[PDB]
Amino acid sequence: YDNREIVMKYIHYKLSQKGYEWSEVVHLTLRQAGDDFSRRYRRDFAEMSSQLHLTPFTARGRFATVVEELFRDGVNWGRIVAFFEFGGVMCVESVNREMSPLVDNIALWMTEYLNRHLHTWIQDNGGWDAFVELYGP
Ligand SMILES: CC1(C)CCC(CN2CCN(c3ccc(C(=O)NS(=O)(=O)c4ccc(NCC5CCOCC5)c([N+](=O)[O-])c4)c(Oc4cc5ccnc-5n(COP(=O)(O)O)c4)c3)CC2)=C(c2ccc(Cl)cc2)C1
Repeated sequence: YDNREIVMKYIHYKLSQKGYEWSEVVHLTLRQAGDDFSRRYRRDFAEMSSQLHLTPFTARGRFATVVEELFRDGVNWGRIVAFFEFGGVMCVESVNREMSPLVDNIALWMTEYLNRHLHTWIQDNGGWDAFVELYGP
């Protein structure tokens, strides 16, 4: 599994499902899990999208701050879905505010975070195959 491909497909999904412009079972499962997360956590989304103040200079710090807090008490599959959903929220708020070049930077930051911070937990917990076994078709 390629974390970059996982990230790229997810962001492309988040943007196109909202009218913006920019192995398959893993992508499909993540789409379903993330759509479920956004239906169940609507109030957390509205608060994040409204409170999140972004500029090309502070975007990485904003991303890093939220993601550290999300994973502070440990990693679980639910928290990883929330990480992709948070990444999607940043991408949508970046396009909304005409800072669209930030989308490519967010994809890079999400890819590095998966490869350097989440990779250990993912493999120790069965890999993406285990996520598909728990929540997929
Ligand atoms: C950190 C901040 C600064 C502050 C707080 C926030 C908000 N905050 C909201 C709560 N949240 C967590 C954390 C952990 C779990 C958990 O251990 N899930 S889990 O591992 O037990 C688990 C069960 C089910 C599923 N899939 C089930 C579906 C069913 C339909 O088919 C597809 C699979 C998963 N999973 O990984 O897929 C996995 C969790 O529970 C879920 C996860 C889900 C993820 C998806 N749905 C799911 N449901 C909803 O399920 P329930 O009905 O059981 O409530 C509940 C929610 C953390 C983040 C911040 C913020 C972040 C992002 C944005 Cl965009 C905006 C703000 C930022």
